[PDB]
Amino acid sequence: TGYDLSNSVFSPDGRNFQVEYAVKAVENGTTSIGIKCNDGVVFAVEKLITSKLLVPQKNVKIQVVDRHIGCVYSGLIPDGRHLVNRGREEAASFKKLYKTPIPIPAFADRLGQYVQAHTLYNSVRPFGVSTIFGGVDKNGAHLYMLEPSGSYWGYKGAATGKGRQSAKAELEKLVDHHPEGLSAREAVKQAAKIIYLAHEDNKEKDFELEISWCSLSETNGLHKFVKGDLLQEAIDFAQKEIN
Amino acid sequence: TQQPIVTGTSVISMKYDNGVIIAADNLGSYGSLLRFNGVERLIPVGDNTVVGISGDISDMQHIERLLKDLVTENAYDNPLADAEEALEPSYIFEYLATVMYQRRSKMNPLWNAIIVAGVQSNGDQFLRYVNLLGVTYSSPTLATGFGAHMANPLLRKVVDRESDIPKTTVQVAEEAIVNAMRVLYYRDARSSRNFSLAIIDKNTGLTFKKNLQVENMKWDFAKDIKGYGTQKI
Repeated sequence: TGYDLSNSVFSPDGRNFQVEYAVKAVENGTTSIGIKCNDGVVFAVEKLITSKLLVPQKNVKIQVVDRHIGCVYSGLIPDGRHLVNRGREEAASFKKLYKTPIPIPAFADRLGQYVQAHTLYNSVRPFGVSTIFGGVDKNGAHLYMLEPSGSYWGYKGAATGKGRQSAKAELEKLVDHHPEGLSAREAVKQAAKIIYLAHEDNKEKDFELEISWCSLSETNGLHKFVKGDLLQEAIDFAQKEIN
Repeated sequence: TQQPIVTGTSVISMKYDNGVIIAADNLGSYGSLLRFNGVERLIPVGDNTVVGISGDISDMQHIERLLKDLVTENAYDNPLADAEEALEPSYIFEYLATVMYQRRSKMNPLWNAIIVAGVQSNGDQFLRYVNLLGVTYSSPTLATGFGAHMANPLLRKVVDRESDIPKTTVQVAEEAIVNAMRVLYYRDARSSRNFSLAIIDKNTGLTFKKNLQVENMKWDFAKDIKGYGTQKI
C-alpha cells in the first residue's frame, strides 16, 4: 500500500499513480480542442463565465509561443502558464542558436521532455494540464497533444476537458467526412461548433468561445486570434448548427 | 567588443512638423577596405520606430536580434500588442540605453552609436541618441560620427530650435537629409553613394526607401585643377 503517495514511484503494475491523479485534475477542467486544416491549425477553448462580473473578451486563455505556435491547455491553468513559459524559453534558445524559428515537432519534444522530467523525482509534482499546441513550419501544419505523463502525439484533431468525449466523436466525424482536408475558415467554424456541442456538460453555466488559428494562407504562417467579424460568424454558425 | 572590426559610418536624422527622418549609407567597412555594400543599418521596429546604428557591425546585428526578441516578448500574453500596448519608440530607446550603459559599466561595450527615431502614440516626435558609453542626449537634429561634424551644421540651419519644427515640412527635411548625405559622400572617406532613408510620419506611418543614390554631384571644376601651386599644364 501507499504506492500513490510519492511521485516517480512505480506501483507493482508499473504505474505512476500521481500522474493519473494529475490526469484526473486535467479531466476536471474545461474543454479545449485543436483541428489541423489543409495549411494550418485551429485552436478553440470554452471559458466558463462563473459570474457576469467577469469582463468579457478579457481573461484570455490561449497563449502564443514564438510567432507561429499556439498553445491551449485543460486543467490547472497556472501549470499551463508555467509550461508555456518554459516552451517560450526553449523556442527563444533554439532560434538564438539556429536562426530559424523552432519547428513544431522540435517544440513538441521540448515540452514533452520537460513534462517527462517532471515525473522522474518525488521532489516535484506532475503537470495538472493536457496541452494542445502546434502551428506552421517549413514542413507544413502540425497539431500535437501532450499528457501529464510526458506522452504526446500528433493529431488530425485533439480534445481535452470535461467534454473531451463528444469533441472526439465530432472530430472523428469531421475526419471521416473530409478526407481532402478542411480549409482554415471551415476549420474555425467546425471548432466553434464542437465547442458549443461539448459545452452541454457545463450546461448550467454560460460559456465564452475563444478561437485562434495559424494558417499559411489565411494568417501567413503566424498565430492570430480569431476576433471581430470572423468570430461572430463562427458563433452564429454554431448557434444555428445546434438546431 | 574591445575594438571594432566591420564598421558603419554616420547616421543622420532630424525632426519635422509631422514626424522624423533618419538616413544612413549601406556600407560596412573593414578598416580602410570598403568591404560590404548593401548593408542595411536602419532597423525598423513596429510601425513607429526606426533605429539607426553605426559602429561595429556584429554588435549591430546583435542589437537587431535583441529588438526582434523584444517585439516577440511584447507580443506574449498581450491582446493589445497591435494597439495600446504596442512598442513605443521611448520604450525601445530606454531598453537599448540601459543595455549600452550596462555593457559600458561591465567594461565590455557594444561598439556603437545609435539614434532611435519615431512617433509616439500621442503623435509626439521622438529622436534620441545613445552610444557605447551610455551617453544620451536629444536635439531637433542628431548625427553620429562625421555626420555630427557636417550633417548637423547643415540640418541645424533648417531647425535651429524647437520653434522651427512646426514650420518645417517633410519635403524640406528630406531635401536637407539627402543634401547632407551627398556632403558626407563628398568628404567622408568611409562612406558610400548608396543609402537608405526612413520617414516616420504621424499620419502616413513608416516610409522606408532603400537603394537610394547620391545624385546631382558637382565635379566639373576638377578639370581646372592643375598641380599644387606653380604647375600650369
